[PDB]
Formats: sequence, C-alpha cells, structure tokens
Amino acid sequence: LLKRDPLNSMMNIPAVLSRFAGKGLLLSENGYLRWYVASMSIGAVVVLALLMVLR
Amino acid sequence: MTITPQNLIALLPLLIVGLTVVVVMLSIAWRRNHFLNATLSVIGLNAALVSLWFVGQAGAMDVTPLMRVDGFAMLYTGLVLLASLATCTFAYPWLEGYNDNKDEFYLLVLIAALGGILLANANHLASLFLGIELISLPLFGLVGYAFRQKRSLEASIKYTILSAAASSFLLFGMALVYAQSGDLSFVALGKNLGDGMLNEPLLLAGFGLMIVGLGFKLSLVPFHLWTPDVYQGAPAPVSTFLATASKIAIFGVVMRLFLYAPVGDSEAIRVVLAIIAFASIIFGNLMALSQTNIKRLLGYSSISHLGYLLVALIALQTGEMSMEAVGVYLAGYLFSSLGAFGVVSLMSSPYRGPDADSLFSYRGLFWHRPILAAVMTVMMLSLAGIPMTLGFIGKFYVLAVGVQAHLWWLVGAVVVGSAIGLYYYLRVAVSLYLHAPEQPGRDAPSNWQYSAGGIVVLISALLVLVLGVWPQPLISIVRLAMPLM
Amino acid sequence: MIPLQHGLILAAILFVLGLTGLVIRRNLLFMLIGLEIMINASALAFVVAGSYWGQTDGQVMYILAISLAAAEASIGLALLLQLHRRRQNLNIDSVSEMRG
Amino acid sequence: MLLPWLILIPFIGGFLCWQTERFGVKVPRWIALITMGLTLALSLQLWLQGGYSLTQSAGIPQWQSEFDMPWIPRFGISIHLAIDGLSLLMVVLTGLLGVLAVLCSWKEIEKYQGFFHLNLMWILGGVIGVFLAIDMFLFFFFWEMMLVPMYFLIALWGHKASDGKTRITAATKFFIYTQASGLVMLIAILALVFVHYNATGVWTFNYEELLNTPMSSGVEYLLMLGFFIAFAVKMPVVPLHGWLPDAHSQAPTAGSVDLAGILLKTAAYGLLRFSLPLFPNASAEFAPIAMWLGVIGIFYGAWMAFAQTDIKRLIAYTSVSHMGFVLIAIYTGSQLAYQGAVIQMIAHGLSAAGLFILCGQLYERIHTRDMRMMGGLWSKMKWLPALSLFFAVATLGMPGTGNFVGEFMILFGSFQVVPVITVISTFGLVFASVYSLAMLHRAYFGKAKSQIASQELPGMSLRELFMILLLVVLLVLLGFYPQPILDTSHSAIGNIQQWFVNSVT
Ligand SMILES: CCCCCCCCCCCCCCCCCC(=O)OC[C@H](COP(=O)(O)OCCN)OC(=O)CCCCCCCCCCCCCCCCC
Ligand SMILES: CCCCCCCCCCCCCCCCCC(=O)OC[C@H](COP(=O)(O)OCCN)OC(=O)CCCCCCCCCCCCCCCCC
Ligand SMILES: [Cl-]
Repeated sequence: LLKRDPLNSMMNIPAVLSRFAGKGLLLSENGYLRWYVASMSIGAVVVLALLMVLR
Repeated sequence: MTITPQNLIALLPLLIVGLTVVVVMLSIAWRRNHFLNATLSVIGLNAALVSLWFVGQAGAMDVTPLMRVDGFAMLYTGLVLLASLATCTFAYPWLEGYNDNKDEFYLLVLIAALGGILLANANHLASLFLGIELISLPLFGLVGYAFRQKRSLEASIKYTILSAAASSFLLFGMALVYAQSGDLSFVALGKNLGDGMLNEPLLLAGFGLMIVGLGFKLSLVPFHLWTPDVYQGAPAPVSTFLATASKIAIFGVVMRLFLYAPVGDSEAIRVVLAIIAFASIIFGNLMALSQTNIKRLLGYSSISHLGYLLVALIALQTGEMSMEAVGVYLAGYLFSSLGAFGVVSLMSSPYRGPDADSLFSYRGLFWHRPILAAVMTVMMLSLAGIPMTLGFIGKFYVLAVGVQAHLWWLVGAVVVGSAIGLYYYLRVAVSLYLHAPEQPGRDAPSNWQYSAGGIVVLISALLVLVLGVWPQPLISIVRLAMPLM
Repeated sequence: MIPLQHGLILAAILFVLGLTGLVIRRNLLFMLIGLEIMINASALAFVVAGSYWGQTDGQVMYILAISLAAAEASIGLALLLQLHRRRQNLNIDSVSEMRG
Repeated sequence: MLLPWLILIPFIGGFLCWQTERFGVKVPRWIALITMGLTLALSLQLWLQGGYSLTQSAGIPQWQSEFDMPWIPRFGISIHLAIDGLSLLMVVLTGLLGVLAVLCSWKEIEKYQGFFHLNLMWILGGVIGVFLAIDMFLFFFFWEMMLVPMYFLIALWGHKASDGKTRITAATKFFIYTQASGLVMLIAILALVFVHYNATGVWTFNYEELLNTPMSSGVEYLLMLGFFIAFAVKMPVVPLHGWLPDAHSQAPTAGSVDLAGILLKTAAYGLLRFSLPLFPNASAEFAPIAMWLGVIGIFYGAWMAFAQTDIKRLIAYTSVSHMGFVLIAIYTGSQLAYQGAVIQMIAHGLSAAGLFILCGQLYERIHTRDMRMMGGLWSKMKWLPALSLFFAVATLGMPGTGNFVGEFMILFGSFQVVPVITVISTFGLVFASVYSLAMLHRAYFGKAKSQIASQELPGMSLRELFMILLLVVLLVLLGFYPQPILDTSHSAIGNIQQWFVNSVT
C-alpha cells in the first residue's frame, strides 16, 4: 500500500495547484490589447469600489 | 521659489543631461556618426553622475515648488544614470547591425534619463505627471525602434495605447485630488482634512485613479498584462531600460509621495495597496513558472519583485527601515536585471532581426560563452533571493520591514512566492550548463564596444556577490540617502 | 455660479465615454480618438478645479496635458501609419501575436 | 582563535581545487584531500587542547573557544563563532566524512573536476559554519548557502545513469524543500529579534543575549514552529522527507554529496542548540506531537525501505526511521537520551556512510542499483558483500557496533519520561531487522537474477578497502568503548538539559 510513498504525494499537492493556477492566470495573457484596456477598466472599478467601502 | 545660483548647482544632473540631448542632436544635424553620437551621449551621462558629488556638497534644497533635491534624489538619480549608461553600452553592439537611423536611439535614452532625474527630485504633482511622460514617450519609440520587426511594432502599439490610457487615469485622479486639496504639492495632499476626516471620498478616489496609472507603470496586478508582451517585443537594449530605469524612477517618486502626503497614512489606501502586493507577488511567479521565453519570464519576474517592494511601502508609516529597504532592494534589482537583460542583449547583437529570447538558445551557453553563462547563473540566483547574493539582502530587508509592521499575510506571500520562484530561476540557471549539440548560435562580435557590454554584466555580477556576502558598504550609502523630511 | 461638482461630473462623463470608445472599437483610429476624449476630459477637470480655487495652476496643468496629447497623438498616428503600410489592416485584434 | 579557520580552509581549498586543474585533471583531488585533512587535524587539535572530559556543566552559554568579528554592524550582525563538546564532535565528523567524500570520488578525473571539488569543499565549509555559528543570521546564512553547491552537484554531476531531466527534478525538489523551510526560520529569527527589542530595548542577533527573551505562550509557540519546520525538512521528519530519497538516488553515484551534505546532523544539533534552549516552554508543550511524529517515521521509514528495489533509496529511508529515535530523545529532557542521541547522530553517520560508499562501488562493477537484477554476489566478489553485511548488522543496531549504544541509551532515558512511546518505538528494532536482512538476501544471497550478477566482478581496491575498514573500526570502537565520546559532549548536553528542565519549571 505505501510502496509509492503516499505522504510524499500528499506534499506534492502544493505544486500541482501551483502549476494549475499558473495556466489559469496565463489565460488572461491573450495578446488582445482591447482586453488589456478592459483589464485596467475592471481594476479601476475594483480599486475605487474598495476605497469607498473601506473609507 | 526662484532659481538662485545655489539652486542651479542642485540641478547639475538635469542640466548636463539636457545639454547632452541638445549637443548630440546638433551633432546628428551636422553629420550622423554612430560612434561620436554614442560617445557624446555616454560622456554627458557620466558627467551627470560625477556632478552628483557637487550636488551633495551643496546640501538638500527645494529648487522650485516642483523639485526638492536631497540624498534620496541623488541616490535615485545615480541609479537611473547607471541603468542608462549601461543601456547605451548595450545598444552600440546591437545598433551596429541596424541598417537605419541609429543616432536617435541615444537621443531618446537621454530624454528618458531626464524623466527619471525629474521623478527623483519631484515634490509636486506636476513634476510627477511630467517625469512619467518624459520617461514614457521616448520609450514608445525605443520599444518600436525596429518597427520593421512585427513583434517590436506590436510591443510599441500596446505600450503607447496602454500608457496613454494610464496617463489619462493619472491626470483625472490628480485633478480630483486638486479639487479637494487646492494645492498640487505632495505635503498638501490630505493636509486640509481635519482629525478623523483624512478619508475624504474624493481625495481617496483621486488617489485610486492615480494608482491605476502608477500601478500600470510598475506592472502591478491588475495592470500587468502588458509586461510580458512589451518586454519580449522591445529590442533587448531597450528591455534593459524598461525593466530598470522606468521601474526604479517611478517606484521612488511613489515612495516620496506616500511619505510626504498626509493622506499616505490612509488605511483604505494601505489595505488596497496590500491586496495589489499580495496578488502581484503570487501571480507574477505563478505565470513565470511555465515560460519558455527569457524576456517574458523576466517580465513576470518584475511583477513579483515590484510586489515585494510594495510591502516596504505598506510598512512606510510604521518604521524607518522602509526607505532603506527600497534603496538596498532597488540597487540589487538594478545589478541583477542589468546582468540578465544585458546577457540577452549581447546574445541578440548585432541586430539580425529577432532577438535570442527562447530559453532553448541558452541551453548550452557555457559551452560557447562561458563568462556569460556564469553571469546569468549569478543573476538568476540573485533574482531568486539566494543567500550570498545581493538579491537575498534586499529580500531580508523586505521581510524585516514586514515583520516589524506585522504584515503577516504579506510576509507569508513573500515566502510562498519565493518558493514558487526558485523553480523557474534554477531551471534557467542549470540549463546553461546542459549540452545542446544543436549549434545555431551566432558568432560573437569582436569590437571593444561589444567587450565593454561583457565587462558591464561581469562587474554587475561581481557586485551582486561581493555585496551579497559583505553588504555594509551599500547599507551605509543608502542610509545616507534619506528624504528631506 | 457653477457648482464645482457639476463641472467634475461633466469631466467624468466625457472620461467614461472615451474609455468605452477605446474598448468597443477594434479600429486603431477610433481607439486613438477615444484616448483624446479621455485626456481632454482629464484636462477639463484640472481647469474646473483651478477655477474653483481661483489659481492659474489648473490652466498650467491643462497646458502640460494638451502638450502630452499633442505628443502622444503624434507618436500614436505614426504607429498607425506603420501598421497600415505593412499590414494594410487597422484591426488591433490582429496585432496579438505575442501571448501566454 | 582557530574556529574561523575550520570554515576558511575548506573555502580557500575549494578555490585552489578549481585554479589547479590547469596543472592537470589529477591535481584537484590532492588539493581537496589536503584541505579536508588540515581541517580534520585542526579539529583533532581543538579536541586535544579543550579538556572537554574535565569540563563540568557551568550553564549555557559555555564555550571552550569563541571568535567575534563585525560583519553587518547596522543590524548588529557579526561573524560570531563558538565551540563546545557537541559542536566539536560534529566538526570532527564533518572532517572525517569530508576526507572520505574526497577519497570516494578519486577515480573521477574528468574535465571540470576542479569545480566538482570546489562545490564539495564549500558544502563542507558551510556545514562546519552551521555547527560553529552562534549569530542567528550567520547560522541561517550557512544553512542556506550550502544548498547551492549541492544543487549543482546533484544536477550536473549526479547519477551517471539518470537523465539530466530526472537529476534536475530531484535537485529542484531538494532546494525548494530546504531553502523555503530555511526562510520560515528567518521569519522566526527576525520575529525573535524584534520581540527582544520591544521587551528590552537591545537590537541583537547573538544567541547568548536572545536566550532569555520575555515572550508570551502564543508567540513562543509560533517562533518554535518556525525553527522546527526548517529542522523537520533536513532531519528529515515525516511528512517533509520526500526530497531525501530522490536526492540520494540522483546524487553523485560515488556518494560524495551523500556523506558531505546529507549525513551530517545539522537539524538534530539545531533542535538541541537553539529550539530547546531558545523556546523551552514551547518545546515542552510540542513534545507530544514531536515524539509521535518520530514514532510514525520509525515505522513509515522501515516499511518504505522494505519496498524500494533501488538499494540507495532503501538506505535513504532507513535514515528517516533511525532519525525518528533522535527526535523522540530530543523532547524527553533526559541526559541519558540526549547523550544517546549524540552517539546515534555519530554512529548513523558512520554506518550510513559505509552503505552509501559500498553502494557506489557495487554500481561501478554491476552498473545497476536494482536489487531485482542482483543475487549471489557473495560468491562473485571478494570484500563488498561481507563488508555490506557488517554495516547492515550495525544498521539493525547489533550490540558492539555503536548504533546499539545510541539507540538503547535513547530508549532507557525515554522510558523514564514517556513509557508507552518507548515501548512502541522499541518494536522498530524488529522492523529494522526486516529491511536490513531483506537488502542482504535480495542482493548478495540466493542465485543471480541477471547475467551481470552471474560473472566474477572486479575486487575492491586498497583505497576502497581502507575507507570502508576505517568506518568498521570506528563503529566497533564506539560500540565497545563509547565513554571517550560521552565525556566530551557531557558538559554541553548537561547545560542544554538543565536549561530546558529548569526553564519549564
Ligand atoms: C573631489 C571632486 C572630484 C571628484 C568628484 C566625485 C567623483 C565621483 C562622482 C560620482 C559619484 C558621486 C557621489 C557623491 C556622494 C557623496 C555626496 C556628498 O556630498 O555626501 C555628503 C552629503 C551631505 O553633504 P552636506 O549636506 O555638505 O553635509 C553637511 C553635514 N553637516 O550626503 C549626501 O548627499 C548623501 C550621498 C550618498 C547617497 C547618494 C548617492 C548617489 C550616487 C550613487 C547612486 C547609486 C547608488 C548605488 C551604488 C552601488 C555601488 C556598489
Ligand atoms: C508549513 C508547511 C509544512 C512545512 C513545509 C516545509 C517546506 C516545504 C517546501 C516544499 C513544499 C512542497 C513542495 C512540493 C513539490 C516539491 C518540488 C517542486 O517544487 O516541484 C517539483 C515538480 C516536479 O516536476 P518537474 O520539476 O517539472 O519535473 C518533471 C515532471 N515531474 O515541479 C513542478 O513541475 C512544480 C512546479 C511548481 C514548483 C514550485 C511551487 C511549489 C511549491 C509552492 C509553495 C508551497 C509552500 C511553501 C511555503 C514555504 C515553506 C513552508
Ligand atoms: Cl564570454
């Protein structure tokens, strides 16, 4: 049962999640500039909204 | 204030670089001469570095309502001048293969350097606005200098449009801050607000819109999607400047703003800055984990390094080591970045079209360019923050400032981000000593100008190692360079 | 007398309209046109603020803003020319080779 | 003081090894041997001039020698070094294993062998610094610096049979496990420095000053856990062990990195020198969790070793099982268990070294480490099979081999404090016998399971015989006369044990 060091495989989850997250984040890196501009628009709304709810 | 003879001495760096821009332009007018025009540019930039001595002897002083010359200004002026002289030494070998106007490259590097010196002495919103544009508009042409290359044109169009959008958010934010303040000086931003009234909705909204502009220039999430594309498309000589001069110059003025502005100690802005830092630290490393292009990898890396620096800004109103941390960190980031990007420049020179940006190109660098592989290793270890490198001393400062300021979520992010980072940095480092039998590598140029670039990346690596084991010399200099509070 | 708030809202409307224009249009020309609306709106806000405080600083900032708009439009339209000369296409979606 | 030179000579010799390859690819090895020989001689001189046997516990801190030189005055960080019976014994072991690490990689005379020896010498220089550093930052710096040379030795000079990809994968896993864990310790060192300033007003990184820092139960626990995470990865303590088997498997086949950077107990010393003294109350309340983690490692390591096929990975897991006994002992507060931990830390180093060196020699003849392709090697070799049996008899803890003295002393002391844990732990001696005999039967006994194992193999050389026989004599002497070693570490271990118990009360 333990032949393949199960506890080592459990400690490899932090790295499987990392790789997966990296690929998901890189999906926003589409070369489309209009998306890049929209990204800054979304960021502005979020920053201003937070500043008003944390004022 | 007016311009007294004494005030004029404190302006030596700005005046010398400005005169260089004129004399070099009049030289191009007389006759295009790549060697002379490049030499004149380097001589002027060096003269400005030497003039810093006279500025220091004169002492701290506010030249006009727009500029304050102090130790902080001298330190960041030195950093921008060093990163700009290096850009010129790396451009000559590359521009030698550029069969078109090449003297204008140096003319633009000089005007961009003028922007950084202004940003170093900036004590007013007008100076902040003008300095960013003086370091951005020249870079639009530098990022698209090889317009004939598809990637360079794409990079230039992306940077110009996004930087223009960022400049409008910045201006609109500054206008809203002015509507509430009535004064455009940093010390007056939040001064009119009474006790417990600092969080004035419009003042916070103005800063928020200004952060969109500043965050873009500092490649901070969620305004970072441009970094990998522009860093890759821009000619290698230019990428070095965009990764060093612009970031250091703009991060410094932000530090002075949040230090002098009373509103700087707002919890709402601090909590918002904290979310940006956490995201930047984690997202940057996670996106660089699978990169096979060194330029894009170094782009995502910048996102995380700037996130680490933001932690010191968030801990600014809680300790004094915050300013010292940023100085030491930025000095290390400069040498580490000049080393990595400079090696890429030398491996992409002379200009023959596309730059050597694939990691496959570096898969046996040691067996062809031994010293270049060694430098890249040292820089990869420095950017990873490995003890024995200056990069670690910068990370130590950030962690110390964070712990003293009880920024536990942020200190935890620096540890997780650094752990994620080690995977890609080490991968690039060990790759240099692997054997790539395939040899499509171009032969190195054999002129003293190309060898000079090799000396720059070598000296930068030596500094990263000497100051990584003995950092007191640098700590002493940065400690002398303190803002005039 | 005009309420300072009314002047600032006018600028905000012109700023958000300019931004909407920059995101919904694929033509590089209409994107550059949208940016001019955004920077003009920011300059208008400075004039409104300077007028409320009775200071020349608002108009001084406007001059710096229009100077950037002149320089930015100059470089912007130059890149548009280069794109047209080589790709005979102003769809910015096509300028998206570098990604991931 | 000579303490500074126990770290400089290794570093200077490493530079010389690289700069002397120009005189031939057979020169670097002699420079490395002389370098490690001088460090070992200096260590033995310190042992013969410290009168450790006649030193009575005067209370922490109690150093036979100390050196201090300003390094980073702004932060109050200095090159502070100090020696003690515990540190002395660890430095002499590093010297002995360092000489053997040079001798084991002697037939390696390829190009860039100078850089190999440079990395090897610097790994040993860092290990010696970890045992001598009393400045918290110097300790951390040495802890983290020694990993960079190891990374390049496993990735570029690793197992000759493994592909570059497998070797790099292992080196990266080792570095990320270790550097990240070390960073969690810097966060705790920095927090302790600030808690001291706030409570007192002094800015110090000196262990002697930070020894009594007034702190709350919660902060003391969190600071203690930060150090433990770093000492759990290098011990290793399950579940932070995955990096060990991989690193051993992909490390230079000769066994140089195994002896120099993996067989020196820098984590056990750290738990005894800093965690127990700096955080006495937190260590006392974490004792139950720590001791049960050790019991798990004893059985988990034993079962994992039994199912390994690769002989080097089998030996790697035996280390996890053996180090579990040391963890239980460190958290008992008993002088008998502490003295036994010191003996086991030395004995395991010698017993594991022999197995690792013999494993490399075997590979040189059969070109395989898979036991499924061995068998009846007793009838095909002249020394290796018999000498491997000895080291396995010592590994199972046969009385008369030195591993028994340490293991049984730990149990005798642990029983007086935690009887139930000692009872379950002793059953680990039966599991050890299972994996120890399994390896000998699956490799040297029975019939050949492959053609390579069915032919007479080349015999062991005088160099190979000398290094292995030296380890045999040392283990037997430590088994029949362990007093000279116990008399040197008594004062240091006494100071630590008293501190912990008195501070908890
Ligand atoms: C002798 C004449 C002929 C030779 C000329 C000089 C040749 C070299 C020129 C290039 C370098 C110039 C650097 C000058 C640094 C010293 C400036 C100075 O005057 O230092 C003292 C100054 C305060 O002076 P003062 O106000 O008169 O003091 C009154 C006390 N009651 O305090 C300060 O202003 C602090 C200055 C230090 C901090 C800023 C440093 C800026 C320059 C370096 C930038 C890069 C930093 C990183 C470098 C890393 C190097 C490994
Ligand atoms: C407090 C917690 C308990 C105590 C912890 C003590 C320190 C533990 C440090 C390690 C944590 C677990 C790491 C698990 C993976 C170890 C190796 C690794 O990082 O990645 C290996 C993986 C192998 O794949 P590859 O290298 O591509 O080889 C070819 C394909 N097999 O390579 C990959 O493809 C993975 C790509 C990503 C690698 C980097 C990200 C993984 C780790 C993220 C941070 C985890 C938290 C660390 C926090 C600091 C320490 C507490
Ligand atoms: Cl070279």
